Amino acid sequence: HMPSFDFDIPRRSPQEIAKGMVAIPGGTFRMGGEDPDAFPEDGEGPVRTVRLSPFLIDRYAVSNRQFAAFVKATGYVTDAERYGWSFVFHAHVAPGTPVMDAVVPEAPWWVAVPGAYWKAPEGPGSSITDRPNHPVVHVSWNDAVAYATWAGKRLPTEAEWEMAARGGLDQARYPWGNELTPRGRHRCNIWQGTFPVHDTGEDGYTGTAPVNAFAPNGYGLYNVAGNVWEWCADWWSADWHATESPATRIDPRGPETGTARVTKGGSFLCHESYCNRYRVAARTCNTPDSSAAHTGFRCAADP
Amino acid sequence: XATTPLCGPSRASILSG
Ligand SMILES: [Ca+2]
Ligand SMILES: [Ca+2]
Ligand SMILES: [Cl-]
Ligand SMILES: [Cu+]
Repeated sequence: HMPSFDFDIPRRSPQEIAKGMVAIPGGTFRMGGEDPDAFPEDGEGPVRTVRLSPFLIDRYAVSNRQFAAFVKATGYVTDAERYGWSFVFHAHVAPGTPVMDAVVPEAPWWVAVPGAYWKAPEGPGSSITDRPNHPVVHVSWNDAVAYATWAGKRLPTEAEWEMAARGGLDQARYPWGNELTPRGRHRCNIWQGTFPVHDTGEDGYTGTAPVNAFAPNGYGLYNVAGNVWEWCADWWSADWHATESPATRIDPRGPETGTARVTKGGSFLCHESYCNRYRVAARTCNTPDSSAAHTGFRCAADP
Repeated sequence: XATTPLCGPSRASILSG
């Protein structure tokens, strides 16, 4: 990918870049999933051993306060601001807010809201005054790459994201193990109740949570499962990674071309009765200028 | 789920006519 920016890339030291990041040593892990209920079109399989070079990865998704500092320093205008609208979940649109008639096929709970963007996540009249440490949302893949580049960083590959999110466990279902609420404790921010009609908020949140909510995984990463979908570097496919080759098993970058970029981790909207996509092997995608109230990112870096 | 559940709503997806 070859992006274009209208800000210069600032000089930053290794110590500055590494703040808030954890060092993942080089090594192998078992990537992918073979849950019999996985949707074939998602391409969770095959399970395979992947070798990665050492990398750094953010403990937290990028927050509102951090994204605000980037915008203040650069004047960056997000894709949602250029388009003039972004996607908001229906339950979060205040009555009377102007909304577009737009329809996401098969997903009527998504509303296209003029004026929804990172600083006004439910549309005009909303703000982030009480969410400085929540993940930034309504950021597209382009916006994420711009932030990451300004910060001296990059997006993780899907394999880097998954190695880090698995937190040293071999083929567990979730970042922390195989049970969703071990010891009766919520470990992530997803949906509870009846999707899309009623979220009971049993885990404490019916929207985004602070980036440091819940216990971390074994490598010190927070909210890799749930909270917000997280953009990765790779172009999406369902089958490129089914080939067994150095390109797909050593520092894999995904296919060279595509139409949508990978997103990982699930969000506050995910639920077992609908998508079941908060398992660590899960994966989907979105087109790179798209944005939504449940999608953000975390950065990686080369040491 | 009748077709594959959708978690990522795309700007392209709403264009239709
Ligand atoms: Ca929740
Ligand atoms: Ca996540
Ligand atoms: Cl906060
Ligand atoms: Cu989902």
